[PDB]
Amino acid sequence: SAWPEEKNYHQPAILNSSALRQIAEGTSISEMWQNDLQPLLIERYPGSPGSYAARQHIMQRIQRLQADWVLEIDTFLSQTPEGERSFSNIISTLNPTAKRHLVLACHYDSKYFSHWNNRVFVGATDSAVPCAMMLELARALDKKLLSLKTDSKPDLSLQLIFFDGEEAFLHWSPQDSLYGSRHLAAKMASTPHPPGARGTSQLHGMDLLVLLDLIGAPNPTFPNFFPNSARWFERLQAIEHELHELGLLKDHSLEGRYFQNYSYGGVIQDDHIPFLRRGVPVLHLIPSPFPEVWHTMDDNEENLDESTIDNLNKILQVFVLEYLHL
Ligand SMILES: Cn1cnnc1C1CCN(c2ncccc2-c2ccc(F)nc2)CC1
Ligand SMILES: [Co+2]
Repeated sequence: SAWPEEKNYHQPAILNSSALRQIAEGTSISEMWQNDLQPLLIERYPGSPGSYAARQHIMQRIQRLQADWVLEIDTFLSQTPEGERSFSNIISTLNPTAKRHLVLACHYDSKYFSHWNNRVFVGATDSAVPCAMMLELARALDKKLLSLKTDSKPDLSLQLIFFDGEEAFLHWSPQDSLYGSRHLAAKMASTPHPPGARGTSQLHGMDLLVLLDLIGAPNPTFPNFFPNSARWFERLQAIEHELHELGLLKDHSLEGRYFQNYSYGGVIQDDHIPFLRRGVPVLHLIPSPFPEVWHTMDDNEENLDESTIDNLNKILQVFVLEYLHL
């Protein structure tokens, strides 16, 4: 069976003008700010009070949606620099037994830092905002998504991952990093899918991994990293332009735009690595450069850009709708 190949040929359903208008009007940046983003701007390294609440906040937010979301906690112990630690990835699937899933993901953990001048690192852009935008997407699209509960469709739904312990504890290295991802990846790699199949694993299931990281500084530039996924990048470029055209953005210029058609110099380590090395198509939505306030106490809410997150919300939402033909 050649269904793992279905993703290679899969095409989008290009929304038309008024559709795009209606998506734009559908997402409230401020609803998100207050309810999605704000609660997560807390110290939330693994095992911390913040961790448990962060995790509880996310499931609270999803559980309140009507689309038949299936939540699931990948909790595991692993050795670390600071000694043994419990990690818990949050997965959220619509239609889990569907062969194919588009997958959005980020990291809910934050990096550890000593309380330099009674200040606390909350990792705004890194990646509380990614988390919020995902949860906003989940909301903004509830009605539309609820239809994926019902002959004439590809066997494809949506999945959200929120990886834990992405961040390094001490020195970033193969073994002090990507704790959450490394584990789930290996688990998926060996979990048969669909249940009772020969050969094909849950990783065959991931049509595409869309990984949001370090998002919320103004004027981010995303490079196109992956050739094997460069066509979806192009859709993102198109959608950005389209909405700009219809004037459905706020404070945006084509000269100062987000998705640039250039490649990237080095190779960026993130949650996608364990997936990508197993031949998942990845779409790495991480800005190059990173925000100024990267791994600083300045990575705070004072320093996010309201308009930038909102615009991206609009872009990412259209992308996903088109990807799912909704
Ligand atoms: C993806 N992400 C989110 N927050 N920080 C990151 C990256 C992870 C990969 N990075 C590294 N790559 C190679 C060697 C070291 C690092 C690194 C990671 C964390 C840190 F504090 N300092 C360096 C840069 C920061
Ligand atoms: Co970081």
